Amino acid sequence: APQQINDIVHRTITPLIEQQKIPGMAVAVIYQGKPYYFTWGYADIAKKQPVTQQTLFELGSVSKTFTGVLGGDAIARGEIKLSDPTTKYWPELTAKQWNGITLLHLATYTAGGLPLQVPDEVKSSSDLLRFYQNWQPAWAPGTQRLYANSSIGLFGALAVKPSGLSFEQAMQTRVFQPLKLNHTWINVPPAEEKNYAWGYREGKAVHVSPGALDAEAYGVKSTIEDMARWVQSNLKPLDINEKTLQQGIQLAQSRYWQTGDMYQGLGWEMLDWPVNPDSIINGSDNKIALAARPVKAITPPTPAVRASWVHKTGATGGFGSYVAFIPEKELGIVMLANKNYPNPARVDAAWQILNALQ
Ligand SMILES: *[B]([O])([O])C1=[C]C([N+](=O)[O-])=[C][C]=[C]1
Repeated sequence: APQQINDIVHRTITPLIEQQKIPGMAVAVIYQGKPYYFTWGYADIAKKQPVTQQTLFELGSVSKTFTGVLGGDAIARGEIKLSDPTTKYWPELTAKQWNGITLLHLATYTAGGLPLQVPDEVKSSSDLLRFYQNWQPAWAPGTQRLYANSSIGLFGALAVKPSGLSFEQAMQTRVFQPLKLNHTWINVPPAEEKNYAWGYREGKAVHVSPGALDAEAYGVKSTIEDMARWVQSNLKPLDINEKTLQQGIQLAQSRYWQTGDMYQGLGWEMLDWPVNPDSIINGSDNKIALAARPVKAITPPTPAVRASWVHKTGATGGFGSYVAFIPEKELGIVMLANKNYPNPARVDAAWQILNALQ
């Protein structure tokens, strides 16, 4: 890697790993379309296994960007419409409160207060239906944004219904394979287990626990190499061969709502570039990223804007991830760690590196 990139990276990530006590980390910088990889520490502290370009990390909510694009591809295929009522895909949703709640509200967290987490008690499809049927909205649809797994999770489950394929099946065949993400999984197979890094929470080795709508909201596991291709694909969608996937990517980066100087896409979140580091950095803290915030609809949605800072944070009990890219500069970064450390720290490091490369 050019000495320039190599220096900016090590000068920034080294103290980060030290301050945050991160056991292992993988970083990919996409500069002028080409990726450069950096690895540090352990994937397994006990067995002294190093982090490599083949190590699998839990992406946590970065998975939502995959769900948004899969949803965007289904729209391009004409299988679903974001303007459709949710009941069109789940007729059993009889509760009257589901009246004017569209797939758009679900995908963008603007349904009216759906909870951040689906209760652990919800284990069956019947449990899920009861949960949603009994849910009492706090606000009218399209008025407030409340980051929620139960919102985008449902959007993912419903978006694949017409296709007759399971969520994992549709993700693999419509997104993973066409993009050559051959080491990206929802369920890591035995053959890949040895590359599955351990997450660390308070010194204990952990992996994400099974849960309702986990695949759809936070279940993807991937390597730094596949994540770099993921970013390349989102930077230059017009270079993707699949027509509907190319369109789906563009739809996920469109701006449907605005809150502060942040815009909500499908999974992805955007800000105008150049961007005030404080705007992102401070907005990341899980005290502002999860809170209730009024939204302004952008009617009609603005098509993917090249001059944007597109990103998404993700975390599970033992992993912390972050992705950010600027289409206009063909610049991007991916940071995967097996320790869930503060979001502001992630955004700060990402900004420093990316700002330095223009
Ligand atoms: B995402 O990482 O913000 C996220 C993830 C989970 N999870 O359990 O993995 C819950 C809420 C948000």
